[PDB]
Amino acid sequence: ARPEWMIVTVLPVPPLSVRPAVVMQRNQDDLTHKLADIVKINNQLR
Amino acid sequence: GFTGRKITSQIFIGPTYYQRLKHMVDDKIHSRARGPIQILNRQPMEGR
RNA sequence: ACACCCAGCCGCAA
Repeated sequence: ARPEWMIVTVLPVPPLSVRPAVVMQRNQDDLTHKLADIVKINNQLR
Repeated sequence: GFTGRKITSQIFIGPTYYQRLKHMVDDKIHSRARGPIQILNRQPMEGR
């Protein structure tokens, strides 16, 4: 664990197992929505 | 009832009000054996 | 070879 690793610079994306997507008999988990939002803002800042 | 012999003591008899309750064993009974499995935890699910 | 997604809220049992 290094001081430079103290700061997050590459945000890991958990697999779909951690954020399962279930259809109503394609709903997305809250974490999936938040990660969609953060990638959207990352593209905007880019 | 079984023997027919008088009971040595003397029992307290008489009518009174009793109520059946909503709780029924046929509803509370439950068992599980490798049944359906939760999507997230990959573990057994909630409720009978 | 089964079919029903989850969060919240509430009542209630020991």
